[PDB]
Amino acid sequence: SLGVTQASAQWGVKASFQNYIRGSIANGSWTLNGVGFDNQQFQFSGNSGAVDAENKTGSINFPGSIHFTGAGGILDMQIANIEISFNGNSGELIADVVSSDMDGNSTNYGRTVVGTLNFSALNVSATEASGSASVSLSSQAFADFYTPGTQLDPISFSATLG
Amino acid sequence: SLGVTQASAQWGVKASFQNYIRGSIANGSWTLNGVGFDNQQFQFSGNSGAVDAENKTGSINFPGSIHFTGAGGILDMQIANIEISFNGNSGELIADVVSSDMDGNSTNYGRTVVGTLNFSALNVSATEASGSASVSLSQSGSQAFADFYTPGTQLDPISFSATLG
Repeated sequence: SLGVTQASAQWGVKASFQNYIRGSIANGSWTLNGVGFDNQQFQFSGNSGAVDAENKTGSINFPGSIHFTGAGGILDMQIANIEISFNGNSGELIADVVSSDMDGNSTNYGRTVVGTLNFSALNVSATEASGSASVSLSSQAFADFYTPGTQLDPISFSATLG
Repeated sequence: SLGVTQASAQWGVKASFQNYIRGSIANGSWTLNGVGFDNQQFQFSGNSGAVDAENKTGSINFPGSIHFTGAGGILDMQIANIEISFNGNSGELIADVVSSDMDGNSTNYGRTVVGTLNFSALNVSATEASGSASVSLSQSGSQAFADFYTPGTQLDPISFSATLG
């Protein structure tokens, strides 16, 4: 039986963090009202909004609510009455936000910008409007060596006009 | 300005909830005592252990500790004094573990088997022992992470090299 003179070892962390991040959403609870889910995306239907075709600006509003409680109780958030606001190829996703805190207290923030929109596609005619975007949470590159990278959160819409 | 006759939208939502949690890890805090970090991996250093080169069994000891606290203090975990044991192509990753639950309660699990090891490379001679293994969460390891992840969950892989005397 031989003694160890010198030894080294190497062990990562980003896969455990990924497990924690994915686990928190997957083991969580959802309550949906007036909203669907398909193709890994929540699904909205509306009949409301205004679109400026000249400046290519508009707002499309949708009824319906989503209430999420993360695994354990860590994140607890309701999002309702989403609005997609666009001005050219940039925009905002706005909604009624309610969130609960450490010890069960629920705070209503009213209309809140959920996130900012980067449009890869945006079309507006006299009869239709549509777009495709990424939702960015409104630099953490220093954490890239131990934190898994962010995931694209897609958003898209089509509207008939009148 | 034209009215909206009807409209549809699609929105992932789940990615943004994951990105929110990712932001709390990124804004967390690390305390490293006698452990380095490079190539996205914690770096352990030791001068302690024993290896039976005939039977290819061994135990390699490493001092030092790692402590993480996510922003908000909900994720809170400390691992110290890790030990890699092997027998054949199998083995155990052992460590002193302290962890918090969701409610801020700290629990000292003491010295426990964090995961079982399955070696993809394990070379042993009279002068050196080295190896690389995947890490599967044990049952006692699963309790020590406040039952976040089911037993058998894959952690990051681990590798080591040791000179013998």
